[PDB]
Amino acid sequence: AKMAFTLADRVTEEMLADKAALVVEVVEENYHDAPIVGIAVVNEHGRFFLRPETALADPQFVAWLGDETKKKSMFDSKRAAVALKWKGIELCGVSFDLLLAAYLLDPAQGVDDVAAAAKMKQYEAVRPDEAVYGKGAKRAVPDEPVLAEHLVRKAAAIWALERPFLDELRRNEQDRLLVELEQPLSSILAEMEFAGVKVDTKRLEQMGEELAEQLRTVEQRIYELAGQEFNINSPKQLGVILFEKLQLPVLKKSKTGYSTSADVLEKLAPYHEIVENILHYRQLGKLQSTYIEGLLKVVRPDTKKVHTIFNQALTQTGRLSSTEPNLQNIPIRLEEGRKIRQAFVPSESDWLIFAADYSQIELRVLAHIAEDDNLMEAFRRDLDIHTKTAMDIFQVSEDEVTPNMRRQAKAVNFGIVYGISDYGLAQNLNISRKEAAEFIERYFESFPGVKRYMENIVQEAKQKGYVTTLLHRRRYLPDITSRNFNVRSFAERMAMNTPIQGSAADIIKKAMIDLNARLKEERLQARLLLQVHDELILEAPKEEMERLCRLVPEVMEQAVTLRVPLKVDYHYGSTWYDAK
DNA sequence: GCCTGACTCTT
DNA sequence: AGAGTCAGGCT
Ligand SMILES: [Mg+2]
Repeated sequence: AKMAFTLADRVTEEMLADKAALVVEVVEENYHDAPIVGIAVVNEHGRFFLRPETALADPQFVAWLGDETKKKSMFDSKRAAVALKWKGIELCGVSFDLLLAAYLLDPAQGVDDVAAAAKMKQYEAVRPDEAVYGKGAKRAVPDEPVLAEHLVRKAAAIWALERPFLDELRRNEQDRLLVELEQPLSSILAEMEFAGVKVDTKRLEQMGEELAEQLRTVEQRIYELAGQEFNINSPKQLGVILFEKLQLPVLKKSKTGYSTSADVLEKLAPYHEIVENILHYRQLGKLQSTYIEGLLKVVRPDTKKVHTIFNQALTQTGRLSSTEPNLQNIPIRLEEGRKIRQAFVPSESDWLIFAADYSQIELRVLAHIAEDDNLMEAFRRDLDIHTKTAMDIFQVSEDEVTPNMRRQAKAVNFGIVYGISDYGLAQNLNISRKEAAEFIERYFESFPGVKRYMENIVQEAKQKGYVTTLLHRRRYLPDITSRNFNVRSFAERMAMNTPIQGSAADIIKKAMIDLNARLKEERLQARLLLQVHDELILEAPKEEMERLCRLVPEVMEQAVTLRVPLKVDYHYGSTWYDAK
């Protein structure tokens, strides 16, 4: 049952064909500066396993890796590329990435190893990585014969599966999406991760000192007001103090017991002085543990940088996610929190952070796809979209829009951009399900084109089995036909939301590719550091700011041509915080 | 150790 | 929705 291969102790020319499946195995979850445990090559001449100390010290092998005209098929090529970048080796000529191919074919499969991709085409001659490496504490690299066979089987699966994946992509009109968008983006992301983002650890540490002291003050005040010490961070213990000792009313239960969420506690504040102090404690503790301690833990002491990993094959919308650290949820809303962004600084002296963000990209996409005359007109006039929505829903003039009217309109706009239920909108606005339904109804009378689009997109999802984005990304929605109402409704909302959010993701990904090309053409030293859904963050010499002010917004604005303009705001400063 | 549930940040 | 932290109950 053992697949034939050559366990090479030296590199030979027949290993360096100009078309090959390549496995460069990094087993550590976080691949930054991580070991490469083994290498496998499959090509028309046979199957080969190479030890990394052998292969990666071979000038011919390394040149082969770096020759763009020697084509390679891989799985998760960014992992390999980055691990190699840390060893000073460049990987080029990756013409097919099976991870990204499987992701585009069906993002809900959750394909995370070669075995899971292979299964989609009834190929099972490869083991899941979890079966070979083990799980958790038991995770280990096996002995060489077991390792070697695994890597060769992965490589053989890649070799076999390229053709059928490419054929289905083509049938779906997704072949360009793979080859011209996701794969090129993967190289750009690899560069971004490798560059990293410099952190002023001293400033974070001082902030942590300050928080630590404010926490101790509040924590003591909590115990005074409770008349005893307890674990504030245990919703169980807190529940007993609040709802039993202090007899506060129970406005919401959870599966386990009593809810202690911020929104419940906010309704309880008038009853007892402990509640505000709990909320304050939760806010500070969140900052301290998730953003000060959580960032400090993942700063590389060697670089003084954080090197995130972007997961390009996770979301069902096509958005990127970010880990270790997650840089897509750094506080912005509250000033105390926002100050965390002061710790993200340029990696060189006399460089600055430059940030550019799309203004209402999701609603502008909606205008374009729905062709709603009112929404299209609003963006053609570059109106404040929330004020304009308030004017229409409440049928008032601009100077009759009150702050609460605007807040409520904005909540409706948010519910559209994120596909939330009427229940969700109700929770968000602290109103009844019924009143939420009336708001939504008023919206559709002002934007009948959006209503029509919603109805049409759901019918299309029902007919075809899936919805698509501008750039041909697909999401299958088998629950759209369910008889469970909550199940069906969620799927209908995903039918509505996905073309919106997915198309925005498509646009920014194209912008990133276009921007990388232009930065090179223009000979700038500016580099992309991060993407945060609708914004791009770069660092550059201070001497490049004026050029980037013109360059970056134009590249982002012209990424696609919609029925409405795209608009990009930008800022720069000495820290990410100041780039506001 | 491993797993789940509660909670919270941004988008 | 996605990532992360903490507790608490599992083995
Ligand atoms: Mg924005």
